[PDB]
Amino acid sequence: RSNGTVSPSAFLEPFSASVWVMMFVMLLIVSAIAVFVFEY
Amino acid sequence: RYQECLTFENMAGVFMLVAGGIVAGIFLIFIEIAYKRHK
Repeated sequence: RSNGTVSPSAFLEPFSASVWVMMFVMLLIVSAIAVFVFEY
Repeated sequence: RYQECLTFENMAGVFMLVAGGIVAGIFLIFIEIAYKRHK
């Protein structure tokens, strides 16, 4: 086991599984609320 | 030997607070509409 350690990194673990969807939809909701507020 | 064992709480808890602003400024805007109409 000397050729390569191959230590896991951040990208090795799953990324943007389900939290990123929640952040994206909350960002969209906030943007829609801002547009509605600016409209009035 | 057969069995085996960041989040949204950082966003929603602020999101409603942001929504709280949407529930507070608008009426003040009307007061602002009155404010410029008061002088």
